[PDB]
Amino acid sequence: GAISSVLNDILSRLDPPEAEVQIDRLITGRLQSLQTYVTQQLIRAAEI
Amino acid sequence: GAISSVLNDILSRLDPPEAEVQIDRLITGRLQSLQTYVTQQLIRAAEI
Amino acid sequence: AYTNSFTRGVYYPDKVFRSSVLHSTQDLFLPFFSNVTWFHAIHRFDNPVLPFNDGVYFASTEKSNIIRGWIFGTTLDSKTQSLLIVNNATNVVIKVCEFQFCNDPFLGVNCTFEYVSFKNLREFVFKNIDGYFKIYSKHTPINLVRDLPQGFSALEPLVDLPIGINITRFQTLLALHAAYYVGYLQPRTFLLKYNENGTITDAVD
Amino acid sequence: QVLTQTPSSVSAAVGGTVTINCQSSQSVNNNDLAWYQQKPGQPPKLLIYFVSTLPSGVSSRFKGSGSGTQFTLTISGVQCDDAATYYCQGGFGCNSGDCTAFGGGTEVVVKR
Amino acid sequence: CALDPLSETKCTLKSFTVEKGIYQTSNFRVQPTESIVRFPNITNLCPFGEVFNATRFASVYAWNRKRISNCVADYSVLYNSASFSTFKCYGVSPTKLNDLCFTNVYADSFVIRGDEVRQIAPGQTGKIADYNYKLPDDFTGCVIAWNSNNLDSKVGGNYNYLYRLFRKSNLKPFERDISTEIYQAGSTPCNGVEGFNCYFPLQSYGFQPTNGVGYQPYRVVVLSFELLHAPATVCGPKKSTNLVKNKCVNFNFNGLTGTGVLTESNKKFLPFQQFGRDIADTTDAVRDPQTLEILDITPCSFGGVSVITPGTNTSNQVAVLYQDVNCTEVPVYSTGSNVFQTRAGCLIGAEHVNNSYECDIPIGAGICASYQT
Amino acid sequence: NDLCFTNVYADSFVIRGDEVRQIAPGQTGKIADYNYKLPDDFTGCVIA
Amino acid sequence: QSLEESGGDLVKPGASLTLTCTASGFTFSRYYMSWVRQAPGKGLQWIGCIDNTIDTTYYASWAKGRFTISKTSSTTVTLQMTSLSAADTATYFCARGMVVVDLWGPGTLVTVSS
Ligand SMILES: *[C@@H]1O[C@H](CO)[C@@H](O)[C@H](O)[C@H]1NC(C)=O
Ligand SMILES: *[C@@H]1O[C@H](CO)[C@@H](O)[C@H](O)[C@H]1NC(C)=O
Ligand SMILES: *[C@@H]1O[C@H](CO)[C@@H](O)[C@H](O)[C@H]1NC(C)=O
Ligand SMILES: *[C@@H]1O[C@H](CO)[C@@H](O)[C@H](O)[C@H]1NC(C)=O
Ligand SMILES: *[C@@H]1O[C@H](CO)[C@@H](O)[C@H](O)[C@H]1NC(C)=O
Ligand SMILES: *[C@@H]1O[C@H](CO)[C@@H](O)[C@H](O)[C@H]1NC(C)=O
Ligand SMILES: *[C@@H]1O[C@H](CO)[C@@H](O)[C@H](O)[C@H]1NC(C)=O
Repeated sequence: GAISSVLNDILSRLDPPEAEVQIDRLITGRLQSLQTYVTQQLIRAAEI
Repeated sequence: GAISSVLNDILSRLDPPEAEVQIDRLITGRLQSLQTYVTQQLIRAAEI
Repeated sequence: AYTNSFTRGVYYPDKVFRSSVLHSTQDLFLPFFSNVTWFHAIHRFDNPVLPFNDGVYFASTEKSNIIRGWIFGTTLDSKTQSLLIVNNATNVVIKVCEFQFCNDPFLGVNCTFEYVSFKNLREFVFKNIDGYFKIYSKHTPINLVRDLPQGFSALEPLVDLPIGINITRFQTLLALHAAYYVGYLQPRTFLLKYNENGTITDAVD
Repeated sequence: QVLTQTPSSVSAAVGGTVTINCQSSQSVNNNDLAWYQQKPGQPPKLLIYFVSTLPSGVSSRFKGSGSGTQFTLTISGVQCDDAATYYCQGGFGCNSGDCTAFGGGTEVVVKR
Repeated sequence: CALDPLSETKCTLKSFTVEKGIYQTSNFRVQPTESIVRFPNITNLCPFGEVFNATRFASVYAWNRKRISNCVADYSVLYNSASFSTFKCYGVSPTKLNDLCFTNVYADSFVIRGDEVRQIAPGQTGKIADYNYKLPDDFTGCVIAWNSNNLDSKVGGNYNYLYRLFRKSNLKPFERDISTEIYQAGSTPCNGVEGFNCYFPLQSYGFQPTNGVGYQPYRVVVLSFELLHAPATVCGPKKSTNLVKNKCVNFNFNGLTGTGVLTESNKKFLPFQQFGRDIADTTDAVRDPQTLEILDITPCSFGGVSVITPGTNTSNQVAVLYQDVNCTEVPVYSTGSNVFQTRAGCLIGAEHVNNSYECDIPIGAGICASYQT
Repeated sequence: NDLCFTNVYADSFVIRGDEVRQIAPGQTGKIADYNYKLPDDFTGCVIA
Repeated sequence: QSLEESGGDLVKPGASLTLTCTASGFTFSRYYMSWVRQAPGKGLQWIGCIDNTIDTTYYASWAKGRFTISKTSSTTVTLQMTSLSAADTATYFCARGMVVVDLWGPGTLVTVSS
């Protein structure tokens, strides 16, 4: 849901407040992805 | 991302027009933390 | 001549009491085990001007209190407003007035703000953060005349006078009818160890 | 919203001091009263604004007093060239009593 | 759902029949008994009036700044007045500022023109926001702007206040630049006074009374506050009431604005330290401002509530269990004739039996309750 | 050198020295009103 | 810095008329403006005003819906009139400012007769 998937491209073309909000959306998404990764890894590591 | 990490400084000192969104951000964050805690605890309780 | 300041230079970051808590605080402190400039005042011997560099740790050990004041200014030569500190028996004097001083000003034996408040080692840390001039102190007794001994005594804040004037240079005042050490502060995270009484008995950088 | 110019007609001498009273039905908005001198056949020129503040480039003879509901103008003297109708321009907290209003005329005659 | 504990068990279980067992129905937290408010006692009247009512404030680039201390923080008197056209506090709300009270206040005033009021805000881009004054992206304070045509503006050009049209770089928040040094652009060849692509960075503002709203003198005072860790010196016009000890209460000690019970504190505070904290960074002590004493804020007693009943097929009689609460503070249940105390908590409705039987409804801490003659 | 445009129009003509101000946007005169009129939203550079 | 009005002529009652004041040396996007009328034997009264952001809303109470003000371009502002009557005869000056004014144009009279 952010403007772009590339952090540097968000840094450019954007004044710093909108940079904060869009990067916050991107961090929420990537942190959700990483939490899903570590949770699936915890479950798969319990299986292993 | 909330202006404060204590409920009282948010509920006081803010009017609902923006207190709603600040409190919602804090609720989302703390609910994510509690969900992480209970999922980790469920994995650990399966281990135990 | 240089010196090895072992552990001293650790002070309470904030007035929050913590009991039996290892609270790690990132703040402008004195790095542990760092070389320190040694200065002389006896015999002649005079005091030079040293930069501030985001805080200076001033540890002067005196018998008859030769140290008598501090100077903190970007010019400190009446060019612009500069912090002026004079420690006197009657009272403590803090001014901001512009004064012209010589290269070696000796003491006989516009103002914006104002304030009035070798067995001896008076430790001090002067720093400017958020436009706040913070002063700490410690008057622990020492019995080693050669150098500061190994150990740890924390520093308690005294005055938080908000000068509002940037400080980049630093000078010390003496008395003429006695060494003093000058360190520098740089951003380093620490891990303070609080005691049951509320004093920081130990710390690691 | 209508501002009353009491008296409607004022007569004064060259060396005689001039006073006038402009009353507002409602309180003005943050001292927004103005005054303009309307010579015949030509749009009025500014003489005093915000009750007492003097514009740049006008003679040092007009001084204003009063605030709120009642205001007054005082002129030290006349050089026979100030024979014009004065309009007290009453700024209002707008959307109440219209948005702004103009009063009646007050011309000054000099007897010679 | 709240007629009696059996009704609450029926509602939570979403069934008209309740099987034998112990079901958690709610949480019993002892509600506060009263309100206590304490802070420094009527130290002095604040000069906040002189901040706005002063004859003159400085320009935008060289903005003045006043510091508020030893004050009474009478805030809502400014909010109620209608003369303040713009009062959009971003970090806080101006109607609740009297409730809280802060460490220090910066009241810095600078007159910008009209629509440029929206230029000063957390995270804004413009001429003023970039070259004269930038507010931090995380700003907690008020912005008090109002029309100031009657004094600042004058006919023929009000050139007193100025601004930096050209700057080599952006602005760090709350930084004041008064260099006013000539700036060169392009090939930067103007090492002297005047040259091509070389002009004074300060062009005078123009205010005329015959100007529109968007280009009008709009005097701005932006108050700023900092979080409460150091002792607070500015606090609002609130009535102070006698504190209570060992009694649960809503407390407002220097703006803490939390609830709890205030036991006596055996911990010794060093004189400079004001507030206290736990191992997990929660308030566990406070120095009362009027009386310099320490009183541990242990939390108001709370715990789960479990209804211990046999099946409705057996009987409608229930015995509640206030977990982890000493039986003294329970009443703040109708069957108060028999009250039992145990490590699990206040077990109300059941009478202790010296004999021992096989466990039926596990209460906890090694005791089990059953329905028996 | 850091901005991009879809197209650029170069308009060349000859005027005398005091008529330069006429080519400046938001100006009046014989040249500006009868010879070469420029938009008030003009985005570009005038060279002489 | 000058203003000049145009559009004053004899027009029968009930017919629309267009007035226009033009700014010379400055654009009608920074300096406030107002529209005023002065009858030959009656006091001065204001009708409309608009500058910067949309400000056309402020109209005289007696003016009602038959009075509108709009700026066709940056330097010219036009005035539209409807339902002309014999009581609408006055001199039309293009004022410069809401509460405080600096200088106006000479003023074009608009007489209404049949
Ligand atoms: C700085 O202190 C270190 C301590 O190990 C020492 O080795 C070094 O020589 C000192 N710097 C000098 C003397 O310039
Ligand atoms: C705290 O200080 C007191 C008073 O000096 C002393 O008796 C005690 O030993 C100290 N330490 C602790 C852990 O209480
Ligand atoms: C009033 O304020 C002072 C401030 O030092 C406080 O110590 C004192 O207890 C208060 N006294 C009364 C009578 O309220
Ligand atoms: C300024 O003074 C007036 C005097 O009438 C007063 O009403 C007003 O509250 C004062 N303003 C402030 C900000 O204190
Ligand atoms: C329901 O309660 C009755 C009471 O007589 C009891 O005997 C019976 O066992 C209970 N039913 C079940 C299914 O446990
Ligand atoms: C209150 O009850 C608790 C258990 O809930 C117990 O530990 C404590 O000793 C009791 N207090 C007294 C004064 O008996
Ligand atoms: C149970 O035994 C205890 C311990 O001897 C005694 O205090 C109590 O009276 C007895 N009876 C009951 C009904 O608790």
